[PDB]
Amino acid sequence: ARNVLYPLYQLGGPQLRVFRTNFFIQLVRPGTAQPEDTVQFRIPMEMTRVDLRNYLEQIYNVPVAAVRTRVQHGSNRRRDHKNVRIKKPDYKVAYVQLAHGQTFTFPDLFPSDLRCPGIPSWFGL
Amino acid sequence: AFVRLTLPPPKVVDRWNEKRALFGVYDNIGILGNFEKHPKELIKGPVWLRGWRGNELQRCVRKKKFVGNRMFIEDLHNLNKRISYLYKHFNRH
Amino acid sequence: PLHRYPVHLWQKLRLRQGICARLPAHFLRSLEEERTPTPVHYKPHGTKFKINPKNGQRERVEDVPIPVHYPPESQQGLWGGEGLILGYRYANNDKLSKRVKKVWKPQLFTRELYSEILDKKFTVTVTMRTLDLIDEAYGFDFYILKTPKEDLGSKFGMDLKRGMLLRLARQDPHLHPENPERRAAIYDKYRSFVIPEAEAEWVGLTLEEALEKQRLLEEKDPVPLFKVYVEELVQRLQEQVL
Amino acid sequence: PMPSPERLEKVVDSMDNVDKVVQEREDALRLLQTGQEKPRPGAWRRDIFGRIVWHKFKQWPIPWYLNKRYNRRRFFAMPYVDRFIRLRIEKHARIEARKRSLQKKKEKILHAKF
Amino acid sequence: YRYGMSRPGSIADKRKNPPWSRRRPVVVEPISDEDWHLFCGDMVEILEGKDAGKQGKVVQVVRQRNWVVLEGLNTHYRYIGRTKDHRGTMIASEAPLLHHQVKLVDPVDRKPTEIQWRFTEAGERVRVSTRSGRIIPKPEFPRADGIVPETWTDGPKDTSVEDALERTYVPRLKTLEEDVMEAMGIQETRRFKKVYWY
RNA sequence: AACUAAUCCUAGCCCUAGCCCUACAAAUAUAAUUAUACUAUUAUAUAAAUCAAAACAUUUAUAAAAGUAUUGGAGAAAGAAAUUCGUAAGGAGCUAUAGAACUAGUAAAGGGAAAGAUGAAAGACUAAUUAAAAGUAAGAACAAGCAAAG
RNA sequence: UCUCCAGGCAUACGCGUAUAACAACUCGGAUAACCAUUGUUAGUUAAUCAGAAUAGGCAAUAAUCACACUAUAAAUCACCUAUAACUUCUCUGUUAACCCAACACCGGAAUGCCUAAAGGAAAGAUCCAAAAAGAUAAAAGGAAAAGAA
RNA sequence: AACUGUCUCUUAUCUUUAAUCAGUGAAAUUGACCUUUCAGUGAAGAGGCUGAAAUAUAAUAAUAAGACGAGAAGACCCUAUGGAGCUUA
Repeated sequence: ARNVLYPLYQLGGPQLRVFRTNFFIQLVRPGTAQPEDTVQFRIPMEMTRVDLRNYLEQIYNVPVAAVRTRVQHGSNRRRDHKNVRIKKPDYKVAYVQLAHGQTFTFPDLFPSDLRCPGIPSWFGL
Repeated sequence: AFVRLTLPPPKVVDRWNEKRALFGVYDNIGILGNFEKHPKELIKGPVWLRGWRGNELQRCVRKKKFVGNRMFIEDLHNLNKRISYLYKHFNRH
Repeated sequence: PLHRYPVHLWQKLRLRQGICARLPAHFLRSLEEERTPTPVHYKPHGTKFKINPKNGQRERVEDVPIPVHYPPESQQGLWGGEGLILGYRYANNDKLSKRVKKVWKPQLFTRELYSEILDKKFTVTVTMRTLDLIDEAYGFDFYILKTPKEDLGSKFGMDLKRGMLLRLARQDPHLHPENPERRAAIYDKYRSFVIPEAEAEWVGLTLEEALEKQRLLEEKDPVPLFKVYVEELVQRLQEQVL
Repeated sequence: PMPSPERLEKVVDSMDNVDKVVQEREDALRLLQTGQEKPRPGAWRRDIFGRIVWHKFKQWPIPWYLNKRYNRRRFFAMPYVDRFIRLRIEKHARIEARKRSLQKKKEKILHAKF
Repeated sequence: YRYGMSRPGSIADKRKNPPWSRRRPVVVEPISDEDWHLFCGDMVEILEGKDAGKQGKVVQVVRQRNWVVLEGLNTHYRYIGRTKDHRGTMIASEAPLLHHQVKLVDPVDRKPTEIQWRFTEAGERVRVSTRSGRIIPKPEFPRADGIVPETWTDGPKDTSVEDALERTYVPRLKTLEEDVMEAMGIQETRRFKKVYWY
């Protein structure tokens, strides 16, 4: 869950449970060359890789072997008509390697007469 | 310079409207009203100059007295500085 | 634009509105009333008439009070109306002499006074004038109680007055502990200043303290709407039974 | 292009509607048991600029009195803010005066147009 | 920003009202929600215009400009499909009509009768003709998406009609989080220690 | 009928009147905007001078009586009273070099801009209007000369 | 492929998408080509690289291959005794020909490695003017070699 | 002192510049000018006045020796029964 307050933990405190998840993730075709078992995901910047591991394992029942995550800086060079810099939203790219020997491949989404010119053909005259 | 390339629309004005028609009425209130109410009493406008006239310095000084307590702090300081210039110009030149 | 009320009336409006209105009437009267402190360093004109310059005729007179500075240390002490006079002096008391920047200092002291009501001796900053007033007051406790705030010129003294007034008001056994017979004599001796407990609490309280105190008095924990609906439901059901 | 983009909007509307319904049930029970209109403790506090703003209380492992940093945080207005308060009142009056000027110019064209 | 026939925010609207445009604003007489009586699908008679006196059904209403658009009326001619290979085909293009340029039509008698707004027994506001008083019912307009609700057939991920209408909530003193625990049997015995909120 | 250009009317302002007032999440004073401990925590002096006294030094304002008496390097100036008296939206303003600096406080204290123009409809192919500034072109020049005059 | 040139590569600091592909050829490069410009899309993957308990008791002798050897310029928490806690891998940085000098500046810019295996092109074309600037060469002479006062 | 193209005494080649083609494109400046020579006049003084003389139009390419060149409040020194400021015991 993002943009929400999480309880502070003290010794002996309750285990943290998120009953409803506000994290929304997008599976993206690998821009770079990656192993087939590896899967790329665009995820909220506040999500941890453990959260993704728990997220995939619990919500989607997907076995995960390894996870690698990177933060892509959003370009701020672009400027509007007022010369005010426009910042691309920063997104986090997560490389997830499947377990159990599973492999992944991105699906193929989106698989007048010439002799008489100047007189309109309408004229019979 | 250059001038407009289009003519403005014609305008018609009524000279017998109530305001123009009744302009000046009751101006003889004092003479015809037994002088109970002076025509100066009929003046409506800024408080400090109702029935009163004076030079710019006098008008400014009277304005300060009438609404000095009800004026803004920034305006009061500006008025004080403006009064200084007016006082020197009239009273020393 | 122009404010309908002058700036000085803004303070009056604030006092007349909000929690200020909700303040106790007795305390509000004490704050609203102003009593002039007893003159010490200047005397008002003995005669009410003098010669007007422009007309050269006898005219009514006005009084110019001398500026006297009372430092906050006086509010932490018990000064008998004495104060620091800050200004300019003409040397040798002749206008023809030089003007010298002068700060006039009344002789200040720290002394101990015994309070029968509080059964304790308090060491406090005091002036010789206060000591004479205490003797004239027939006791230190009398001076604190008898003297008004302005003449007393002491926040601590007013605070002492607050404690003394409350002690008298409640007939608290704290006075002269282990001596109930002696306690009654002190209360009888200072019976004149016995007042309602509510008034005594607010005597000498500062404006910021009074506002916070009133806020603390009126602050109340949020009502659980379950309880509110229970009371409302019972009332309607009880009315229905009728 | 994304096929049937309205699908995403419909789901978000469904998801948003779910949250308010769940929040409504939580809000109703919270009010009954405690009477609090806000899930998180809070109060109105004065900042150093003299404004009155709702301050949401934060849970700490230590108390405020032993939390020197919390005491270091300023919830009090300085004496000089009185001038700013007068300016704020004057600024509000100026805005209303400018608003009337804005209306007057609009009125002129109404006469010109009609 | 001058409102035009082009929908606000469209490419035509952006060209119509570019960021730097400061044209002399066009003043439109404000009309209250109660005052306004023209709605899409309403049969109205054009008081003045190209097709003045021809009754038509409203299809678009730009209330900001007090404009009512009648399909196939107030029509000028433009070319569709203009290209290099072909000159193009002439088509009908409608122009906006101001509110004063149209009037509502009494159903029984086809005339431009002035109307006054009045409530009914159900409480729904209905226009009543000032003369020959009669109720002009609100016209029926098809859904913008073109979907007739009943005719619609559930596609993938679409709950059946009965499922949506079913009510399963039982009033109880438990939140969703608490109720979820009971159904799935989540139990937590650990307790947070005292926290000083401030 | 020529290129460069030019054209326009509202963006709004200004002064009085009236009116006082009492109306997302997340993060933050730590290093503000850093999701939880550290380290206790905090504004404000006569208003002055400039200035006037042609310098400069005491000094220099900021309803009638009356700018009078008094006060003052008696000079620049300052200046009472007594005693009478006191009921209660508009513009012979501005219209893009004007009017608020403003379309805008936008593009270290602090400083602080530039500009826009069709029509009823652009779900009518975006409007016209002008021998109209200087600058140029159409159309370089022809012994002799403040360039014009007779 | 040929002719020729010879400070190259990492990190720090700074910059913040200037990175790359595609599409454009108007503006930006102090002119073009070509892009560093314009638009679109992609990118930088970390348990290992980098950044983000307490109370007492008690410590003489530099280094220099530390030995000898001397010296003066004077240069070295630990560990014990108790108390307390009791099973952990997330978060963040990672691109680039990049930064400070108004600039694709000529200089400014910390450290390690290494000196070509790394890194590069002086020639917009034509002509072979004079004059001017730099460099090389001198028949005979030698201020009209580097020594003295 | 020698040494050498520094010079007696200059020459030659290479590079830069130079010249031509194409692309791009400033700055100080600017009353208007149909912008001559000689003698005179004048304030040291004339393309423009007086009197002589010369003169198709338009373009194009070269050089800085002298007029002890034109000049400024540049440079330099000294003065005051001149001012004003400063230090005081």
